[PDB]
Amino acid sequence: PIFLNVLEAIEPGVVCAGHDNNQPDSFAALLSSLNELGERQLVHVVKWAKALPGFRNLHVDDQMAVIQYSWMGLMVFAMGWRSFTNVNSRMLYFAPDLVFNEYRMHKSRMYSQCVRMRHLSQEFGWLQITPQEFLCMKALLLFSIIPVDGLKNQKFFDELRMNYIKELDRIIACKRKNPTSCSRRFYQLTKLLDSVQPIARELHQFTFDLLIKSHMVSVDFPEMMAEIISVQVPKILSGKVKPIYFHTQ
Ligand SMILES: Cc1ccc(OCCn2c(SCCC(=O)O)nc3ccccc32)cc1
Ligand SMILES: C[C@]12CC[C@H]3[C@@H](CCC4=CC(=O)CC[C@@]43C)[C@@H]1CC[C@@H]2O
Repeated sequence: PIFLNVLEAIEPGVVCAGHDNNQPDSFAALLSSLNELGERQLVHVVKWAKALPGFRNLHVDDQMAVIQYSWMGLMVFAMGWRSFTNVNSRMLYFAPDLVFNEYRMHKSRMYSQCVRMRHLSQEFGWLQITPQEFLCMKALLLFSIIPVDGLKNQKFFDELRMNYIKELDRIIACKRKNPTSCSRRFYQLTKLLDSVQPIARELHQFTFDLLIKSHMVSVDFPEMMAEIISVQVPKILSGKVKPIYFHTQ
């Protein structure tokens, strides 16, 4: 279990949003805080990603690019896990200082997106996902969205991604005998992983739209979130970068 040792070792800790819970739950303040949270989580994603097995093998610009495309899905997925483990998915556990109850979901003007995240969160319970399955799935999300005309070194990305797939299939297989079980489970998890993309994409639209009208609406975007949402997000919205699904939509 060397591969799991590593995933378990490099797993980031609690990251706080910095939200002043004394302030009244407004849109402006809810969204600026989610944005600061994003920026803070980004630092930890960079650090986690570079320590993943095989990751520095990728061309250096490709390293930056896969992080910059996939962050939304990584963070959304980890947030659902957190939500599942700390609050049985009843609310959205963005951070220990930024838990969204129903009121906050309405106030953030994202209610239907949060509903979709809460569903994603509950799949962890419905499927009885293990911490091992979770870590390997999250690692595979790093490798699940790319430009349609390839990366700088695509051949290396393809072998790497294949190895992560092999690893998740292992994590399922150290466990079971009579083999419809292992087939159903791999099916279940590839389906779950696919389900992160449409949600990620809603949040891409929303944050983009938000950044456009941000000065009109008193929502702050920190430097890195501003740059990524203006330079890389639109490549996704314009279909120059697309998720890699397991099953056709
Ligand atoms: C099917 C297969 C292929 C190679 C292999 O070797 C182990 C190396 N390895 C890598 S390097 C990925 C390719 C690249 O950087 O261009 N990443 C791994 C992740 C998990 C386990 C081994 C990994 C093993 C099997
Ligand atoms: C992108 C965004 C800020 C960062 C948020 C994102 C919602 C999903 C999310 C979950 C996290 O746990 C980290 C912060 C992020 C990544 C937010 C939706 C709109 C807002 O602008």
